[PDB]
Amino acid sequence: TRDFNGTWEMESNENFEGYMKALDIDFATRKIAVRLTFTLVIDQDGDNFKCKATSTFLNYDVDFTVGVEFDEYTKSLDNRHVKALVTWEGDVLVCVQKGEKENRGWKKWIEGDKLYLELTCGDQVCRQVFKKK
Ligand SMILES: *C/C=C\c1cc2ccc(N(CC)CC)cc2oc1=O
Repeated sequence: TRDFNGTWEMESNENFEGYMKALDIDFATRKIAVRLTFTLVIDQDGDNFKCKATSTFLNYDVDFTVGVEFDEYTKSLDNRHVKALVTWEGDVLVCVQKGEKENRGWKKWIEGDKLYLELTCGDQVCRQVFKKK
């Protein structure tokens, strides 16, 4: 299924620390953020998507159209400019963020009532799992 709509509660978070250090996130910010649980609210209509990821310390919003390149400024994270592109590989939603860092992006999919989000940067991979609220 290609339908990520809804509110998603984090159930599992693996190696968020390695991801954030690959982004060179500062120390005080990093080890507050590795404690946190996230909630995702996603609105998907065709190619149009809107994320909103929330926590008590770090929040992240992105809006994009699948198959349209867009410039992203990751002000809430590492404060870098990247050229982002989100496309479909089968039923997996794939984002590439062309920038200074190699292999930066994320992937995603639904595995029967659960949402999986994989964040990558350099040789680091963080895996997050959410349940549909
Ligand atoms: C997928 C749906 C878009 C959406 C993307 C997204 C990317 C990254 C994150 N992070 C929170 C830890 C990484 C900084 C969250 C997020 O949420 C979304 O809903």
